[PDB]
Amino acid sequence: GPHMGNIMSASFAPECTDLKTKYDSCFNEWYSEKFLKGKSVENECSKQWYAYTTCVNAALVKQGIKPAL
Ligand SMILES: [Co+2]
Repeated sequence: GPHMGNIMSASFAPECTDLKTKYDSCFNEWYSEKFLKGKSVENECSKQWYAYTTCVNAALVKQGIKPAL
C-alpha cells in the first residue's frame, strides 16, 4: 500500500512538506503510466523533483550542515 512520509525530515524542513507530497504523487502517477500500464510516455516530474530537492538543500545550508559553495 502507500508508504508514509518521513517524520524527521518533515520536522527538519516543514516548509518542504507540500513540495514532497506533490513530487511523490507525480512520480507515482508517472510510474503507474509507464511501468504498470506499460505505456511509452515522456519522462515526468522534473520540476516537482527540483522544487523539493532545492527546498531540502536550502534547509540544510541554512542550518549550517551543508556547505553553500
Ligand atoms: Co505498497
